Amino acid sequence: DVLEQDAQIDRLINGRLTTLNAFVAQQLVRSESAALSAQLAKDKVNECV
Amino acid sequence: KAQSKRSGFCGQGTHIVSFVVNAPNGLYFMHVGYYPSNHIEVVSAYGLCD
Repeated sequence: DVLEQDAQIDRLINGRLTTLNAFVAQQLVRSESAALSAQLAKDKVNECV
Repeated sequence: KAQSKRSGFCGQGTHIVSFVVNAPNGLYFMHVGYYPSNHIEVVSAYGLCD
């Protein structure tokens, strides 16, 4: 009934939240790398092109 | 250090002079950029000979 359901749901929810935090951290790293690369691309257009 | 002879990534448009001021946790950068703001069209001759 309720007692077993709450326990199993709680552990699953906590694991999903930690996994989501790891996914968010990867997205933040990807966005930071993209910002640096975008500045390099702008510099190439400004001088080489 | 140098107004010209480098691509103007630091200063938008043609760059004449730049002034730097202290900022909290960093340095603020101020630059001077010329903007044409007008367009007049005239025929161009590529050199002359004689």
